[PDB]
Amino acid sequence: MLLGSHVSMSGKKMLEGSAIEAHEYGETTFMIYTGAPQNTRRKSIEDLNITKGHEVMEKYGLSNIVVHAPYIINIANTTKPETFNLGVDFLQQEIERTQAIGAKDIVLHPGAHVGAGVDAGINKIIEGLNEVLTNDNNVRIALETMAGKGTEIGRSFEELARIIDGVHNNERLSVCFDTCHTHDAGYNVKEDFDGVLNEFDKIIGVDRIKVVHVNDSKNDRGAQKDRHENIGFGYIGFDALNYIVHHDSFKDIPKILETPYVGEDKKNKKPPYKLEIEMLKQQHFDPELKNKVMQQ
Ligand SMILES: [Cl-]
Ligand SMILES: [Cl-]
Ligand SMILES: [Fe+3]
Ligand SMILES: [Fe+3]
Ligand SMILES: [Zn+2]
Repeated sequence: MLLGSHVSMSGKKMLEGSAIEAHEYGETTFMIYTGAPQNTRRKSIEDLNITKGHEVMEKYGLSNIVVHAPYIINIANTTKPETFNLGVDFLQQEIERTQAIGAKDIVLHPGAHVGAGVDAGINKIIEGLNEVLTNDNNVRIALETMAGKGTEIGRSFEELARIIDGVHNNERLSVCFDTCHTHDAGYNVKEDFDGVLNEFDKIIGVDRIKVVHVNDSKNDRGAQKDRHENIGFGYIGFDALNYIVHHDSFKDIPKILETPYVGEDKKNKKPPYKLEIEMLKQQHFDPELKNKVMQQ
């Protein structure tokens, strides 16, 4: 079972710290941003501490890690050239970092059209991806299924397929399947997941899902709000999420929790990943999970 969470990529330890944290939570895989999630400032590859991180990963049996590009990248923006241009440059540099880290996929939010419309946004994403995938590296870009909040592109499998069809080196593209996003966009992953996967298989191909994000939601299906909830405490629920985590179609695909910290106030928030992973390995909902995390 490849099951983990996002973990920190920070400090002098960088990737060594990410592997230590993943082991602390009982993880077998993990996902990192290569720096701050909300900006493009990055350290040199030497300072990412990769050699030491890999030794820790081999020590603790960690594999199949995932990189996530900062969520401020928007190569769908047709009216902010500096934003488009920066995203293109950043992603070319992120591919080089990820090749060094040893990840196979970079998760990327397709982008937001910010008023220009889906068609204009999708054409811009295709242009940007065609500028990025001119390296002959092997790293893939995993387009993330999106919730449909605001002007987000990627809220439907059809939008992803249009991006994929426009890209020249589209064999370098994959998909990251996020259970909260698909649910908030309107797909019935709670009660008809196999039906959702059948639709995905028709339109894209389930073999192209190279990362799964495992998140409950604070809102019911189709709310398009994108507010994650702890496993089993939201509108998707434990039975549905547990079914997805252990699903045969996702065998040997890293499954990555992005659930929220638990706490009384913002100064006492604690990570839930250790106990959510225990709960999912047991396949038994623990209604006390939040009370346990809040006092770990
Ligand atoms: Cl697995
Ligand atoms: Cl933007
Ligand atoms: Fe994401
Ligand atoms: Fe996600
Ligand atoms: Zn989200």
